[PDB]
Amino acid sequence: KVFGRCELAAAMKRHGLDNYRGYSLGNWVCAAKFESNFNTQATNRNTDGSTDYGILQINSRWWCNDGRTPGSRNLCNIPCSALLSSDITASVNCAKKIVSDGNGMNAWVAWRNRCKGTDVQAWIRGCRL
Ligand SMILES: [Cl-]
Ligand code: NA
Repeated sequence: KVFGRCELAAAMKRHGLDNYRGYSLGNWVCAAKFESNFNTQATNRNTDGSTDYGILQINSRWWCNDGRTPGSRNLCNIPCSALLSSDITASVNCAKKIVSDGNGMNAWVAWRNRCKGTDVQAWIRGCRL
Protein backbone atom coordinates (compact mmCIF):
# COMPACT_ATOMS: atom_id res chain seq x y z
CA LYS A 1 0.00 0.00 0.00
CA VAL A 2 1.26 3.49 -0.86
CA PHE A 3 -0.13 5.87 1.80
CA GLY A 4 -1.19 9.44 1.24
CA ARG A 5 0.55 11.95 3.52
CA CYS A 6 -2.52 12.77 5.65
CA GLU A 7 -3.81 9.18 5.55
CA LEU A 8 -0.54 8.02 7.12
CA ALA A 9 -0.50 10.85 9.67
CA ALA A 10 -3.96 9.77 10.86
CA ALA A 11 -2.96 6.09 10.97
CA MET A 12 0.15 6.89 13.03
CA LYS A 13 -1.75 9.14 15.43
CA ARG A 14 -4.29 6.38 16.02
CA HIS A 15 -1.44 3.98 16.80
CA GLY A 16 -0.02 6.29 19.50
CA LEU A 17 3.00 7.77 17.71
CA ASP A 18 2.10 11.44 18.21
CA ASN A 19 4.56 12.83 20.77
CA TYR A 20 5.79 9.29 21.49
CA ARG A 21 9.02 9.75 23.48
CA GLY A 22 8.77 13.45 22.70
CA TYR A 23 8.68 13.12 18.88
CA SER A 24 5.78 15.07 17.33
CA LEU A 25 3.75 13.45 14.55
CA GLY A 26 5.52 15.46 11.86
CA ASN A 27 8.80 13.66 12.65
CA TRP A 28 7.29 10.26 11.98
CA VAL A 29 5.62 11.29 8.72
CA CYS A 30 8.84 12.94 7.48
CA ALA A 31 10.86 9.81 8.33
CA ALA A 32 8.41 7.56 6.48
CA LYS A 33 8.45 9.83 3.42
CA PHE A 34 12.21 9.71 3.02
CA GLU A 35 12.69 6.10 4.17
CA SER A 36 10.06 4.45 1.95
CA ASN A 37 8.16 7.15 0.07
CA PHE A 38 5.13 6.03 2.11
CA ASN A 39 5.25 2.52 0.50
CA THR A 40 4.69 -0.34 2.95
CA GLN A 41 6.29 -2.77 0.48
CA ALA A 42 9.69 -1.04 0.32
CA THR A 43 12.79 -3.16 0.77
CA ASN A 44 16.45 -2.27 0.55
CA ARG A 45 19.54 -4.45 0.99
CA ASN A 46 22.50 -3.19 3.05
CA THR A 47 26.20 -3.84 2.40
CA ASP A 48 26.51 -6.10 5.44
CA GLY A 49 23.84 -8.47 4.05
CA SER A 50 21.01 -7.22 6.25
CA THR A 51 17.81 -5.85 4.71
CA ASP A 52 15.50 -2.91 5.63
CA TYR A 53 11.76 -3.52 5.50
CA GLY A 54 8.63 -1.50 5.12
CA ILE A 55 7.36 1.98 5.69
CA LEU A 56 10.01 2.75 8.34
CA GLN A 57 12.79 0.62 6.83
CA ILE A 58 13.36 -1.54 9.91
CA ASN A 59 16.69 -3.42 9.77
CA SER A 60 16.93 -7.23 9.92
CA ARG A 61 20.33 -6.91 11.63
CA TRP A 62 18.61 -6.15 14.94
CA TRP A 63 14.83 -5.99 14.79
CA CYS A 64 13.17 -8.74 12.74
CA ASN A 65 13.82 -12.22 11.38
CA ASP A 66 14.17 -12.74 7.61
CA GLY A 67 16.00 -16.05 7.76
CA ARG A 68 18.92 -14.67 5.79
CA THR A 69 20.93 -12.42 8.14
CA PRO A 70 23.35 -14.74 9.98
CA GLY A 71 24.17 -13.79 13.57
CA SER A 72 21.44 -11.18 13.78
CA ARG A 73 18.93 -10.52 16.52
CA ASN A 74 15.15 -10.35 16.37
CA LEU A 75 14.45 -7.73 19.03
CA CYS A 76 10.88 -7.03 17.84
CA ASN A 77 10.10 -10.75 17.75
CA ILE A 78 8.53 -10.79 14.29
CA PRO A 79 9.25 -12.03 10.78
CA CYS A 80 10.45 -9.08 8.67
CA SER A 81 7.69 -9.78 6.13
CA ALA A 82 5.16 -8.71 8.76
CA LEU A 83 6.59 -5.18 8.35
CA LEU A 84 5.41 -5.05 4.73
CA SER A 85 1.69 -5.31 5.52
CA SER A 86 -0.83 -2.64 4.47
CA ASP A 87 -1.70 -2.63 8.19
CA ILE A 88 1.06 -0.59 9.87
CA THR A 89 0.51 -1.99 13.37
CA ALA A 90 3.61 -4.22 13.39
CA SER A 91 5.89 -1.50 12.02
CA VAL A 92 4.67 1.03 14.59
CA ASN A 93 4.97 -1.36 17.52
CA CYS A 94 8.51 -2.18 16.47
CA ALA A 95 9.42 1.50 15.87
CA LYS A 96 8.31 2.26 19.43
CA LYS A 97 10.90 -0.25 20.67
CA ILE A 98 13.64 1.20 18.45
CA VAL A 99 13.03 4.84 19.42
CA SER A 100 13.08 3.85 23.10
CA ASP A 101 16.52 2.19 23.00
CA GLY A 102 18.50 5.31 23.87
CA ASN A 103 19.29 6.89 20.50
CA GLY A 104 15.82 8.28 19.73
CA MET A 105 15.01 8.87 16.06
CA ASN A 106 18.71 9.09 15.15
CA ALA A 107 18.35 5.35 14.45
CA TRP A 108 16.76 6.42 11.15
CA VAL A 109 19.45 7.79 8.84
CA ALA A 110 17.00 9.70 6.65
CA TRP A 111 15.38 11.29 9.69
CA ARG A 112 18.76 12.47 10.93
CA ASN A 113 19.77 13.80 7.52
CA ARG A 114 16.52 15.19 6.14
CA CYS A 115 14.00 15.83 8.95
CA LYS A 116 16.00 16.58 12.09
CA GLY A 117 16.11 20.32 12.69
CA THR A 118 13.62 21.15 9.94
CA ASP A 119 10.04 22.41 10.23
CA VAL A 120 8.50 18.95 10.60
CA GLN A 121 5.00 20.24 11.37
CA ALA A 122 4.82 21.07 7.67
CA TRP A 123 4.33 17.32 7.08
CA ILE A 124 0.95 17.22 8.82
CA ARG A 125 -0.23 20.68 7.75
CA GLY A 126 -3.76 20.66 6.32
CA CYS A 127 -4.54 17.16 7.60
CA ARG A 128 -7.76 16.36 9.44
CA LEU A 129 -6.46 14.79 12.65
CL1 LIG B 1 15.24 11.38 22.27
NA1 NA C 1 17.39 -10.63 12.46
